[PDB]
Amino acid sequence: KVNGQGGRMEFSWTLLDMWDTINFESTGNLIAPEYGFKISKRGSSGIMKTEGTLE
Amino acid sequence: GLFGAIAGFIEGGWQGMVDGWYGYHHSNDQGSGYAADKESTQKAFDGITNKVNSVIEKMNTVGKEFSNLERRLENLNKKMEDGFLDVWTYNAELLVLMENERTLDFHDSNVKNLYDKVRMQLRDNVKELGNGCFEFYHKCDDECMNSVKNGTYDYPKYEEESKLNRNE
Ligand SMILES: *[C@@H]1O[C@H](CO)[C@@H](O)[C@H](O)[C@H]1NC(C)=O
Ligand SMILES: *[C@@H]1O[C@H](CO)[C@@H](O)[C@H](O)[C@H]1NC(C)=O
Repeated sequence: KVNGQGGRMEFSWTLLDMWDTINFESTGNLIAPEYGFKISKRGSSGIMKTEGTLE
Repeated sequence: GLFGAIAGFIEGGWQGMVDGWYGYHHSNDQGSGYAADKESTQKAFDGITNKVNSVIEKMNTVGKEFSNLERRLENLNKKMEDGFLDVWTYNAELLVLMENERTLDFHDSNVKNLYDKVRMQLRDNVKELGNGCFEFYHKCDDECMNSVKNGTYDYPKYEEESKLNRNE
């Protein structure tokens, strides 16, 4: 048990192309996207590990 | 060091010369003083500026995460970054030491060349004391002193006058 639960949710992702069509089919146990993330800006950046906050 | 002038035959520095890295001191009946040789100073400065610049320009050129199944890859990453780090730190520390050495010797050489210039100009019209000073065998006034300084000194003019005095 974690969070009370012995059940699990296994998540996968993908990058959908321009004009590409993605297709879902399930007889059960699908946890499905309502939304999806367009990339509105691209460029040099990263992820900084810190316990701090912005000033 | 190398050219044997700074901390050389010329035994110490002049706190009294504030206008330059290298220069003259003179005394005569007209007066006495320190004078920087502004040309040589500025030129050396330009050289040093070039040096440090070239050090900056040549040197002027994110993390990632990994799973627990990705131990070799992760380590490969680390060894790479660390490798490049070690290489650049080495290059910097080294470059700094060596160029420092070169720089001090460059200054020494500059002094030596200046002294030489004055000596080879004055010839036997003076005694060469070996402390960096020359004592004149003829009377040298401010015009003559400046002529020495500005590189124009006239040997034949003071020649036989110096001769007689050097002899008697
Ligand atoms: C998706 O819709 C657009 C409408 O602008 C169409 O031009 C495109 O061909 C469609 N893609 C597919 C794979 O059906
Ligand atoms: C150098 O200095 C002397 C003495 O002041 C002066 O008479 C002469 O014009 C100068 N010559 C040059 C070429 O700088």
